[PDB]
Amino acid sequence: KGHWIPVVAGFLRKDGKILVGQRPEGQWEFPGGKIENGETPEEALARELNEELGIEAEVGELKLACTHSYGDVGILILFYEILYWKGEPRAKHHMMLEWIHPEELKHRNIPEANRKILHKIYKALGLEW
Amino acid sequence: KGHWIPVVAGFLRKDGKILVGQRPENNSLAGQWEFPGGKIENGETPEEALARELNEELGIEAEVGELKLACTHSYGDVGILILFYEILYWKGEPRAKHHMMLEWIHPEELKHRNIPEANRKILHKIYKALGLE
Ligand SMILES: [Cl-]
Ligand SMILES: [Ho]
Ligand SMILES: [Ho]
Repeated sequence: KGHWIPVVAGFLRKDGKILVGQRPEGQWEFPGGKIENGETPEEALARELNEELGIEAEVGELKLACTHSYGDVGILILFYEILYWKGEPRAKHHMMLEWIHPEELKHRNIPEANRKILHKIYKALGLEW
Repeated sequence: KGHWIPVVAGFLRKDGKILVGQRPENNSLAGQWEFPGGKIENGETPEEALARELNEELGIEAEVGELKLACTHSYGDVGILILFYEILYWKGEPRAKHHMMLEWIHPEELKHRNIPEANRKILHKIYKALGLE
């Protein structure tokens, strides 16, 4: 077997908080989405943040990559830091957007793929857990 | 959409130089120089894939350090996603188990080497991740 879906996700950081979106009916995920053939990962992410949030984001440092399996398919998530953007994030894809202290992730319903690597996420934000 | 193939590659350094390997004689990229690494297998993390690949290609036991860069290649309807990791620490000295030949080069000389067409197009990003230019 050998099937894979590459995904980009943004860590939008502001005032010590991180932006998280509630999946449509709800788990809380980092905004972003799938990489389309022909796009760089940074292009994909700028596009998805524009599509989901309506912002024009500067894609910053590549922080982390993780793999997870959904049985028949492999998922590869690339996590990029976003420190600068134009526009305000609006919930045009998610039922709810929320700024949270990274600490809250420990007690929010996030995808099990994100929960299993939460230690890596905090390290990737330069935080201790 | 098409299909995606995730790939890992490692930056190993020697007194400023960087390790490249020349693809073997009946290879799809026979004669061309690349960073060591290979495909991620199902179930494994990119770091697990890279440590395995480095042992199988170089005969070394390496620790996988910081993720430095991710790049995409398109070959028609197939996409390649390459993750480049810094490799600071390993046991042993790389030997040509897979490649025709190994060489430690000055990273700035990468552009003058016979490198894969796809690798050339991402060279500016590789320089930036290596701390050059
Ligand atoms: Cl997510
Ligand atoms: Ho999207
Ligand atoms: Ho390999």
